[PDB]
Amino acid sequence: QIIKSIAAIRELHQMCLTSMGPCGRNKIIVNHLGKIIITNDAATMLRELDIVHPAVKVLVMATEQQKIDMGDGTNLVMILAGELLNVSEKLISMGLSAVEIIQGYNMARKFTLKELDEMVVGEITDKNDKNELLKMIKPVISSKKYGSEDILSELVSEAVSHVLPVAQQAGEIPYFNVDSIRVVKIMGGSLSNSTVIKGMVFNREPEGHVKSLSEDKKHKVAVFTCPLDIANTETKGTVLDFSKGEEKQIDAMMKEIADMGVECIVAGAGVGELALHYLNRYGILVLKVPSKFELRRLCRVCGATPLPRLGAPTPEELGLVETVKTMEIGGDRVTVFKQEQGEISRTSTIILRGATQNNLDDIERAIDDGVAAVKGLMKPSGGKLLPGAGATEIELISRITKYGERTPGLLQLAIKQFAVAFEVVPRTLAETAGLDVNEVLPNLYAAHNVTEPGAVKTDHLYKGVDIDGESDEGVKDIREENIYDMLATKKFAINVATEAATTVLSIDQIIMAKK
Amino acid sequence: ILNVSLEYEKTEVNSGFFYSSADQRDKLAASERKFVDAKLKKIIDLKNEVCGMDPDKGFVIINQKGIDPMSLDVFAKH
Amino acid sequence: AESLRRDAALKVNVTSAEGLQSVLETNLGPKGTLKMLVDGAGNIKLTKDGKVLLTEMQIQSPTAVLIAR
Repeated sequence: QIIKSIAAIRELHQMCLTSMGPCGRNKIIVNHLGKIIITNDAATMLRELDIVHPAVKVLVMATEQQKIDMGDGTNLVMILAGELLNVSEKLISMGLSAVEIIQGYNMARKFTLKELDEMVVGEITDKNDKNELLKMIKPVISSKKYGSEDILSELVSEAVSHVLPVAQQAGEIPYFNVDSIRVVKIMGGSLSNSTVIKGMVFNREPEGHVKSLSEDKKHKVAVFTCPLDIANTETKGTVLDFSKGEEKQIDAMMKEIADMGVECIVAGAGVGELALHYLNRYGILVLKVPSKFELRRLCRVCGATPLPRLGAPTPEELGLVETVKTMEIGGDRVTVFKQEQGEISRTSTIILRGATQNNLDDIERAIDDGVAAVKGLMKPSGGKLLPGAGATEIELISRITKYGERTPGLLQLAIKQFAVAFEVVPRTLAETAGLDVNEVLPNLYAAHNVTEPGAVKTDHLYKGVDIDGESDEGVKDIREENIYDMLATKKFAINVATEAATTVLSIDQIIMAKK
Repeated sequence: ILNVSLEYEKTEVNSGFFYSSADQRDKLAASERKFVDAKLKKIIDLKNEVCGMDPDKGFVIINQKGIDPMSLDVFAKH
Repeated sequence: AESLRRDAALKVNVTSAEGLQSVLETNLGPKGTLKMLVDGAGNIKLTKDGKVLLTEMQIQSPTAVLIAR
């Protein structure tokens, strides 16, 4: 029965093997609403797929740990946890109980986590410079839409630097926020036409004769939750003089707002027809926000506060914005909301353009996974790094096999198989790149295993898995392209991968029903 | 332990809010808010009465019932 | 390419032995039972000798072959 539980995961295992890596491939999954959705991230695909096997749901819940608490490793956790079950079949055939198999991984996990502190050579100074952020952000944006990582690097690094406030010698208070960056997409244009703007861009029409305000700083903006209508009574006031009453009352309510200097009225609900006529003569910009989730993030930008009532423009609830204009994004006229210097805001927006609608979905989701790695830049090992692209996975094998003969007892069988399970990462990178399996594997071993007349290690331990398709032959230093795996992502992925395979190996029996 | 409700309150007798303009509504609405504001002044006096300015001291309100948005700024200053 | 093994024999060998055991179990001792064996000869013969019982019956089970020897 333990073999059948692995075969059920093996059906979805090969799908994730072709995901991770810059040469990875994407799978089409039709949503239940009749819309084709395709993406690289496995955490999104596993939610849309129907999985009736409870053993597979263990890796699904373990994948959410990579998506929520971290910004990378969703494709890595499925490959590592899937291989631990394949290498465990050799111990099951020999008659070894699942206890020593799980106990062997726990002893090997502490040996691996201890060596990860020595795998860090360089450390990020957390300067938050535009050129310095390109080192951490580039590998996270990579492995999706290969070839666009150079242009998208400048768009993400500029938006993150705007969210981070200016401070020094304080690590207690958090700064970056994930929801503070909202990405917009409009069909048309190209990738080189994208830019970075500070604010929240609105794609809705101005709805009125006023397209944009002036260039004067500190525009008064009022956010009204109640829809625009004739003034009613809080107590009862049921309507069962109606047409002429709405003309005089609404004109009187809009007059008191314009007298205080408010040039913009934000109505989260629907706007009446008679309200648009009076706002055109007073020179007040019409803005509607049907999404209530954006109103919470808007209060931190301009400073306005939502009012459940109507007709009471309290000056304490009024915000200030320097610049409100209307620009053409993707071929359509849209009102942009931004600022320049004063009233520092933590909300930024990355504008994207392109002809293909499906390609804009992955780039938008790549930014969300890209900015999520900024959260991992904090005190808990945010500056430490390790070489990726198959460089670390091969080097750790030599250290694990060294501890196999060092630790006596039955654990020698589990430690040796623990290092072999890491050979799947370089193998998938060679298969998804079109390279032969018999080529990349022996070249990586000879590069990381040499005879050096000395105690200090020399030459290069940074040799990774090259994409090839260019240059001449062999691999090259991954440091040339400034691509690496963050220690917070790699170290946390090992603990999730071991606990994911532990649950499957610990279950020797299941009871289901017809569904 | 605070058992009284700090949420919005109404007049003990049945009445209504009659206002010609929005400025007159806040005057009638503040009349019912005086019942809550009168109780908030008696609570803050207990803090400064016993170890008000003394260091390493604090005053915490449980208040099982709800809280109106106006009392959030009052309790934040103290 | 798996190391899993099977029994498939001893359980059948003991079961086939228990069947032959019960045949000669009631035939042992002065208080035992006397059974009639006639194969193809129309000749009625009753004996409790264990060797004669196995020679007058053809048993396809391989377990009783070694017992017959």
